[PDB]
Amino acid sequence: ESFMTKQDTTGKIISIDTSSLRAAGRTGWEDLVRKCIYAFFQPQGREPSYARQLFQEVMTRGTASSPSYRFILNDGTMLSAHTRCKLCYPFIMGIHIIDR
Amino acid sequence: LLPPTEQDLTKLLLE
Repeated sequence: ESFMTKQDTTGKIISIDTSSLRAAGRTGWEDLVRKCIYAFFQPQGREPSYARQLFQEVMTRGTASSPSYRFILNDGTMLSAHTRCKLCYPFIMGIHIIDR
Repeated sequence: LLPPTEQDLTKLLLE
């Protein structure tokens, strides 16, 4: 269970691929992406968000990876995800794996 | 770095 994003080299997400999520047979998947992303961009206590940390890392060295982060679906289902991204040749390919 | 807004995500998911 996962989905993919590409970001331009300023950080703006320029597309999302929900293919594998749509192939996965569960409802709720739009809320899920929306929530997972917002979590990904949520500051971390006092440290910057995972999205800010990975974007600075991936631009400096072409790969970055986040720990698990948790987020909550509309019905209060609790999920977690983590993100891996690579700089491709110019854009950032990110994958977001849902540990369920 | 700037987070996406709910309208931005609506855009992305329509494409």
